[PDB]
Amino acid sequence: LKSTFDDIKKIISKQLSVEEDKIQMNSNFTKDLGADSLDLVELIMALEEKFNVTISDQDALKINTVQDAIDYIEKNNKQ
Repeated sequence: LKSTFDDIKKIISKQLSVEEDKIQMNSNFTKDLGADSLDLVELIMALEEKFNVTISDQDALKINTVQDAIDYIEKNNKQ
């Protein structure tokens, strides 16, 4: 359990093995690294889909920032 980064590394690695060294920029996920809108939306969809939450259009607008990310996982998922 290493913050949202955990599930974030499993979704980005299972969706498109890339360098997370630019994912956790504490800025944006699809606005910082500039990976891809559809791509980022894919891995993200898997994160929540597995977390069994009620997110959809809030994830992409939350996980984008390390702050909102760990906040969307801590507020929802409680282990």
